[PDB]
Amino acid sequence: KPFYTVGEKVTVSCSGGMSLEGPSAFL
Amino acid sequence: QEQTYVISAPKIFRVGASENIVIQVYGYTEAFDATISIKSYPDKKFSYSSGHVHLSSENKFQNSAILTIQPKQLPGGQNPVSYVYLEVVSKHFSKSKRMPITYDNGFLFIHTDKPVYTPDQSVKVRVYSLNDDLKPAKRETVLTFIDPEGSEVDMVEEIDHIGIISFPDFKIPSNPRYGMWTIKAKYKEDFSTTGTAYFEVKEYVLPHFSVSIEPEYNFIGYKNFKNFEITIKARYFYNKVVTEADVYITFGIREDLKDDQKEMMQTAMQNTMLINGIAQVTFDSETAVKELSYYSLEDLNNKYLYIAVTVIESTGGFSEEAEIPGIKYVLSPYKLNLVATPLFLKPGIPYPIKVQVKDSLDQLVGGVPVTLNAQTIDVNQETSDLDPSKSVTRVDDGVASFVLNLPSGVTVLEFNVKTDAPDLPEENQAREGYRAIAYSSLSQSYLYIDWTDNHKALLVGEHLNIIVTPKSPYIDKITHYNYLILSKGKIIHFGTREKFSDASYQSINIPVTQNMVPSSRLLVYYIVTGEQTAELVSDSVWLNIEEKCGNQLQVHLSPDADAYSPGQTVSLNMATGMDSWVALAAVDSAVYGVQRGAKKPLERVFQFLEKSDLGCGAGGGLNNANVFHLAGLTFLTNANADDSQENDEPCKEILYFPESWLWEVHLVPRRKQLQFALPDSLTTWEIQGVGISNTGICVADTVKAKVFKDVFLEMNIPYSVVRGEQIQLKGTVYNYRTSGMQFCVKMSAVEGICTSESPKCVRQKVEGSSSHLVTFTVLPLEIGLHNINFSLETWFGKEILVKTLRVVPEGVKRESYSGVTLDPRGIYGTISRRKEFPYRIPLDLVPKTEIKRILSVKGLLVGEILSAVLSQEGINILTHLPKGSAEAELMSVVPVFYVFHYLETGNHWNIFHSDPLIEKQKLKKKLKEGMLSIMSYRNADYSYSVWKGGSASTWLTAFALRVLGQVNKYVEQNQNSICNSLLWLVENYQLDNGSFKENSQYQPIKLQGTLPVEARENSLYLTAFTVIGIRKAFDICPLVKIDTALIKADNFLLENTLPAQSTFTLAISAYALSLGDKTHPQFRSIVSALKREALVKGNPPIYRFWKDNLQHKDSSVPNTGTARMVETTAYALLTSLNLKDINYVNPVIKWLSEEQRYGGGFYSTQDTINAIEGLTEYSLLVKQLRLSMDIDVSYKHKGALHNYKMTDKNFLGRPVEVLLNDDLIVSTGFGSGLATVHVTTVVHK
Amino acid sequence: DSGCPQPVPPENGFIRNEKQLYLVGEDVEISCLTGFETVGYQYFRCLPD
Repeated sequence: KPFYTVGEKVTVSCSGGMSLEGPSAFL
Repeated sequence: QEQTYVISAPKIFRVGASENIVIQVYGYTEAFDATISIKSYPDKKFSYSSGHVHLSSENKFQNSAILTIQPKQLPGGQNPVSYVYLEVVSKHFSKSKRMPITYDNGFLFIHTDKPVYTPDQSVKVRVYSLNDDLKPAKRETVLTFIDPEGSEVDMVEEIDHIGIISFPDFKIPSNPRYGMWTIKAKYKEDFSTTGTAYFEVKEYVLPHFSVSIEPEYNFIGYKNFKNFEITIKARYFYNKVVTEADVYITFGIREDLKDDQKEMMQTAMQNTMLINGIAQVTFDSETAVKELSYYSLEDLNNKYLYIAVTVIESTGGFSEEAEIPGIKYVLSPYKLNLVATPLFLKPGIPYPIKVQVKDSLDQLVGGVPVTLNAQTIDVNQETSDLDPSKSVTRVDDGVASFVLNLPSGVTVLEFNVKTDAPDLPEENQAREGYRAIAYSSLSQSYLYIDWTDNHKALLVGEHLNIIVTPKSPYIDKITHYNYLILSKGKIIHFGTREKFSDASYQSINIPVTQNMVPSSRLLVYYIVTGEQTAELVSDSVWLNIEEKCGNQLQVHLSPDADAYSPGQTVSLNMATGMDSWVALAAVDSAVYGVQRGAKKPLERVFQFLEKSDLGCGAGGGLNNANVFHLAGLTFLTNANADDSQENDEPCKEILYFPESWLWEVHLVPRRKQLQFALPDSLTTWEIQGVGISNTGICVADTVKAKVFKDVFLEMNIPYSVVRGEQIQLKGTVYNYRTSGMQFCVKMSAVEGICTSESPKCVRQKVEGSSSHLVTFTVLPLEIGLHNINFSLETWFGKEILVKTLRVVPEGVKRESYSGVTLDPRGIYGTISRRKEFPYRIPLDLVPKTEIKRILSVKGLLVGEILSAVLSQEGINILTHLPKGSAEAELMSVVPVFYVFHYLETGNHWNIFHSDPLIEKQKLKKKLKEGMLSIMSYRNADYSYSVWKGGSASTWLTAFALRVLGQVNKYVEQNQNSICNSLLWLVENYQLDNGSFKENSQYQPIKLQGTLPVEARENSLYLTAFTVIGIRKAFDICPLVKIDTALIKADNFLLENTLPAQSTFTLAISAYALSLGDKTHPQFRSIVSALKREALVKGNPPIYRFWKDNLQHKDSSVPNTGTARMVETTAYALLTSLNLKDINYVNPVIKWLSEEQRYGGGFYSTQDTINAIEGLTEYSLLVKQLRLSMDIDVSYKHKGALHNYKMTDKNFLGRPVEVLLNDDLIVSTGFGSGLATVHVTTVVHK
Repeated sequence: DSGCPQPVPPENGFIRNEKQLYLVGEDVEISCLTGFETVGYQYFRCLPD
C-alpha cells in the first residue's frame, strides 16, 4: 500500500536463499 | 441591593482545559451583554481568552462562556504562571479575581505487559494518554525508568497519534539491581500529569499451582486466642483442585506489619494433609504462647502473628509455599469511621448517618452491632439530649446506618457512635465522637433538597428527579433557583428551576448523560435580596453515578467454548456502539500468581479518574462560601460573600510457552473480526482490551480462555542449575482419566548436558485420576542455555515437552567498580577528556567465568542560576568621576579594565538591547588610554608611585600587577617590565617571617586604599594583597625565585592565620590561599573557619554575608564599615568561587544583588572592583558548568562502541554492555560542563 | 525527605562538592589531600535509607 495504517501488519520478504536482517514490518 | 450577579468557576483553572464559566444576574429587565475574560496577572495586559455572553429574560438572565488557556500563550520559562485574572465586564459591573491555575491536565495510564520480569527479558510497555476531557490527548510522552535504589536507568520519548502510546521495548540492563523498578510518565513540554507504575525484577519460576491461605479473621481476639482456625486450599492454574498434598505449617511471633523477623515457634509445626483441594487447621494460640513464648497472655499482645505454609503434592514432584505475616492480636481490634456523611444539618429533615467498621489491616467486618448517643442544641443553647439508637452493620456493605428526625429548629448536633458487640466492653468496643453544624444563614434563608442519599448508583440515561425547597422569609421574591451539575473539575450542565403557582418549584428532572460518570455534584443556589441586603443561598450534594462506558465496547470469542486445545485456531469479535480503536493483550494467570497481592493494571481506573474531582465531602457546608468551596467552585459576587475566606486544605474524607502475546492495537469500524492461533501453553489466559475514541476510554471485561489437557507430564525445573553439580529434578505425570494406563519417558538433551541416567523404562502405570513421581539426576556440564527435552511415549498417546535449561557457574558473582569525572575544561583542575580502561583480568577469575563489563554515564547539571548583573550605571562606571588629580584619572580607569573583563563574559556585548549599546570601539579606546595612563604611574625601577616623584609603593605595585594580569587579551604589557616589577618587589621585600612589609609609604589613601589591620599581624593584609597581585601576574612572568617567594609568603600568612585574626584578615588570607594549593590541609581548615563565621537569613540560606567590628551598627550610607563588609564578603565570594562552590555562592550573589547597605561599601575602588570581579567570576562559572559533551567511546584495537550526546536536555544516556574483550578508550569533544563515567565488572570467583 | 546527610570522608579524604543534603541516587566524589593518593573507588551513592 502507499501507506500503512498504524497497527496494521504488512509483510516483507526477500527471494529464496537471501539472508536478511530486521523485522518483516516497521512501526 | 436588588441588582446582583454571581459568576461561578472551578476552584482552579487547568491549563489547556476548556473551562465553562456560568453567570446569573438578578434585578435586571433590560437585556444586556457582558464579557467574561481570562487575563494575565498581575498586569492584565495579555488576554488568554474572552467570551461575550448575552443576558435577557429569553435566557432567564443566565448564560455561560467556554474559556481556555492554551499552554503556549503563557510566558513559561523557569517561573510558570501561578495565578491568572478571571474578569467580568458589563454596563453595570466590573470585577476581577485572582484564580489559581494548575498544569495538571489529564491522565497517563502506564500499562506494563506483566508485573514481574526476570532478567534476560524485554518489557513491553504502553501508555494510555487522555485529556482532562478524557479524549485521546495526541501528545508527546516520555518515560523514565528508576531502579530500586532510585537510580535513573533509561528515558525514552514517543509521539501519540491515537491515545495509545506503544513505547519501544525496554531491554532490562545486563546486570540489574533486583527489586522494585518504577516507570514514570510525563507529557514532554507543558504539563505535570505525572503517571507512575511499578514492576518487580527477580529470579523466579512460575508457580505450578496456587496455594490460598484463608484465616477466618485478619485478627485474633479473646474469642480466637483460645483457638484460631484456618482453611487452606490449593488449585492448579487450570481451575481444578490439588487432589492430595502434604502440608507443613509454620507459626511465629510478629511485632510489626511492615518489617520484622521475630522468632518462629517450634510447636504445632503440624505435618498434615490437604484433600480434594482443602486442608483444615487450628492453632491453639493460648497454649502455644504459654508453652514457648515469653508472653503468657493476650493483654501482652497488641501485636501480630506470623503464619506460613509449605506444601508438596503427595503423589508428585511440585511444591509451593506462602505466608500471611501480620494477623493482628489486638484488645481493641475494631476501628470506626464515617462514610458519605455530611456533618451538616437540615433541621426536621431526617438526617442520615452511615459508619464503616474496619479492622487493623482493615476489611469490612459487616457483623458488628453499633449504637448511637447524641446531644443537640436548637436555640439559645438549650442543650437537649437525644434517645439512643441501635443498628447492626450490614454484612456485605459494612455500613451501619442511622437517621435522626432532629428538631425542626435544631442548630447543632454532637454525638458518639460505639461498638455494641455484647462480648466487648466499651474500653474495647471501639467508639468515636463527631459534630455537625447548621448552614448558619444570617437571613434565615435556606435551600434544602429532598435527597435521602439514595445508596444506589444512578444508572446512566435515567432521568434524575430532585424536588428542591427554598425556605425563606422572602420566598415570594425567589422567582427561580439555579442549578449546576459538575463532573471532575468542570461545570457540565447549568440551568434554572422556576417557582410554580403552588408556591413550589420545578424539580431537577434531567438525564444523567454519560459525561456524568462515575460521579457528579449538584449545587443549587439563589440570591434573595432580603429587605435591602442580598444573600447568596446555596446547597450541594454528591451524586454517585453507575460506572459505564460511552462506547459500550464488548469483545468475545465467536467460537465460544468452555476450554480450547493448545494451538487451536479461534475467531474473535469486537463490537461497539461506534467506531473505536481497541488495544488487546493476553497474559497468563500464573504470572499474577507469582506475586501475592498483584494488581491488575487497569484496576481502579474510575477511582483514579475521580482523583480529578476538585470537591470533597458529600455536600452541604457551613456557609454559602463553604458550600461552593467544598463543591470545588469559587464565585465572584456583590451579594456580600467571598470565597477568600477559605483555602485548599488537604481534605481527605471518604465517599511456544510465552508469558504474554496478542499485544496489539486495532481499528474497529463499529465491528471487526480477527482470526488467530492460541499458544501451546496450558492455563487460563486472561485476554484484556481497552477501547479508545473521542467518546473516551472503555476497559473491556477480561476473557478468561482456558486451555487444558487430561494427561500430561510436568517438571519442576528451578530458575537456574549450578554447573558441575548434580541435582535430582522432580516432577510428575498426571492422569485425569477414569482408569490407569502404562507410561514411558525417554528424556533427551543437547550435548551441553551429559548425565549418567542414559535415557524399556520401568513402564509404570499411573492410576486413574492420579499422578506419579518422575525424577532425573541431571548433571549439567556446560554453562548457558541448553535444549533439554522430556519426550514421553504412553499407551494410546505421546507427548513432547521442549525446554531450555539455564546453567550458571559455581562460586560467587562478585562485582567491582571503577570510574572517573570527565572535565574537558579543567574546572576542577587537570583537563580530563580522555580515559582508558584495559580489559583487566582478576587473579582469582574462575577459568570459565568470563567477565561481564557494564558502562554507565551521568551528566552534572548547573543548578540554580542567579542573574546578578550591572545596572545601566555601567555607563557611569566606565565614564567614571572626572579624571584628574588625586589620580581621579586612575580611579576612573581602574573600573574600566574590570568593566571590560565583565563584558568579556560576552553576553553583555552580545546583548545590551534593553538599552542603547555601549560602543565597543569606545571601550577599546578607553582601555588603550587606561594602559597609557597606568604606564605613567610606573616608577623608573618598575616600582609604582601615584605621584611621579612620590615614594615607591609595593601596595600600588601589587595593584598594578593585578590589573595588568587582566588586560593582556587586547593589550599585553611587555613581560620584561612585569618581571622587573616582581623582581624588585620580592628581592627587596621578601622577609624571613611575614613578607612584603611596605617599603616607604605610611600615608594611606582613602578611595584608592582600604583600612589596614591593627599592627598585630597587619602583615597578613600586605602578604595577602601582594600575593594576589603576584599570582595574577605570575602567568606572564614565571620565575623560580618568585615561586619560592610565593611558597614562603603562603607559609607565613598561613602560620599567622592559624590564630584566627579578625575576620577581614581571615577572608583576605583565604582568598589569597584559594590562588595557591587549593587542597592544602590548613587552607581547607581556614576555609572551614570562614564558613563557620558566615551569617545567613532563612533556615535554608537565602542571603549569606559576613559582619565584624560591630558593623551591625546602622549605616544608611556607604562608609568605612560598610566598605569592610562589602570587601570581606567579596573576598569570601572569590574564595568560594575558586572552590567552584556555586551552591554556596548563590545566597552570597543574592545578598550582593540587594545592595543592602545601599550605595555600596564606601564607594571605594576596592569594594567596587572586588565585587565586580566576583560577579564576573560567577557569570563565567555558570557558562562553564553548562553541559554539552559529545562523548565517544571505542575499543583500542576493535572498533567504536558507542557515542553519547550528553546535553542539558539529554543528561543521562542508558548504560551499555561492554561486550568485547578489548581495552576500552573513552573521550569527548571539548564541549562544556561535567560528567561522570563508570565501568563495573562482574566475575564469578 | 531522608536524603542522605553529608558523609564523613575517609582518613586523608575530603569531599569535592559539599552540600547539606544529597539526593537519593546522588553520588559524591572524594579526593585526597595534597600529600595523599586515592586507593579504591572514589564515589559514594545515596541510597533510599
